[PDB]
Amino acid sequence: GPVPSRARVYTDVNTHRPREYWDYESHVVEWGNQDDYQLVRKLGRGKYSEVFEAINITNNEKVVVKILKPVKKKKIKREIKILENLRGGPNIITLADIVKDPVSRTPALVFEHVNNTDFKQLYQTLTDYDIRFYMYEILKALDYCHSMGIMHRDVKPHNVMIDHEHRKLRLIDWGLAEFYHPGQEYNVRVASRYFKGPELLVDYQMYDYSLDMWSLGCMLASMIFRKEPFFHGHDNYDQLVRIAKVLGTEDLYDYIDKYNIELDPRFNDILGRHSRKRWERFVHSENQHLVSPEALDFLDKLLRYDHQSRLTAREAMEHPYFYTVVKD
Ligand SMILES: N#C/C(=C\c1ccc(O)c([N+](=O)[O-])c1)C(=O)Nc1nnc(Br)s1
Repeated sequence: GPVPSRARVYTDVNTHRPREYWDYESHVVEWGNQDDYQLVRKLGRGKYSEVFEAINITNNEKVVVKILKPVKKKKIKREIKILENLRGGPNIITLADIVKDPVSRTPALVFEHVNNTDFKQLYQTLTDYDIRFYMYEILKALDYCHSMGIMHRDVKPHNVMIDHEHRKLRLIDWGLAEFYHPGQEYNVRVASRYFKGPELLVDYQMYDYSLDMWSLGCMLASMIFRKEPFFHGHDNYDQLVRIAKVLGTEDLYDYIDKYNIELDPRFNDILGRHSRKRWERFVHSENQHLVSPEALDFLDKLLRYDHQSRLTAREAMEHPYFYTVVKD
């Protein structure tokens, strides 16, 4: 069978936390007053919720209301419990309230409002300094949730809110987040295609926080190289091929061999043989201002097939890539 894997950090966080911390199914939602919030405008719709700008009329503060679509009590309470567990952590979106929506017959999560800069505008305008700064801010959030026994499992630009005016960043949409329990097999149908780690694409279920670092590397690659998304697979199979055309097939085989994973035989006539490439080949005159030796080495250390070999969030924050970023 497949060789087991454990996280190299924060392995036992949920073991030594009380059961109530990770046993989200037993969590008792403390409900607020649904009439406290008047919806102002629909901000977006996902697979699992609709998101509204709202005013909390009790404090006259803008908030954001995420009305969940119907899905099972555990997945709702999973997100709720995780948000409550992480509340107050660096750059974690703050769950302010939970109300019962009377129309959807579902929970509505109330969050702090982040005046988020247009995502298109941000990718087009972020400087080298800004990318490092915000990467560091994301790493704070990721190290925090990882240190709290939680993997986000959906790290992607759309889940990173940035109020660029205040240089404020929030990691949002914890609806896919899970508690990391050593030895637990997880759903590999997480993350958006372009940010799925190799572990997901080869159906290796015993993954951990390091999944988020792959996704984070995909974001970093897309930013410094100005290629959105960086690994642009047409489906989950082509996604792995796109990755193998950069990281090479020999290390992909090393990876699946280490974990006694077998590729889907459908890869046999689409995968091919690929050398590992040097990151410099993605540098060109339109992205070179965003590229440095530090950027490439940092990216190189995030985008490993082997989830056990990627930088942890904490190690990532040690990287010389961030030496230039002003520390508060
Ligand atoms: N989407 C969104 C927003 C917040 C949010 C918070 C937690 C959360 O879990 C989710 N989620 O799941 O999609 C979303 C938001 O605040 N969007 C805005 N767009 N313009 C302005 Br101004 S705010």
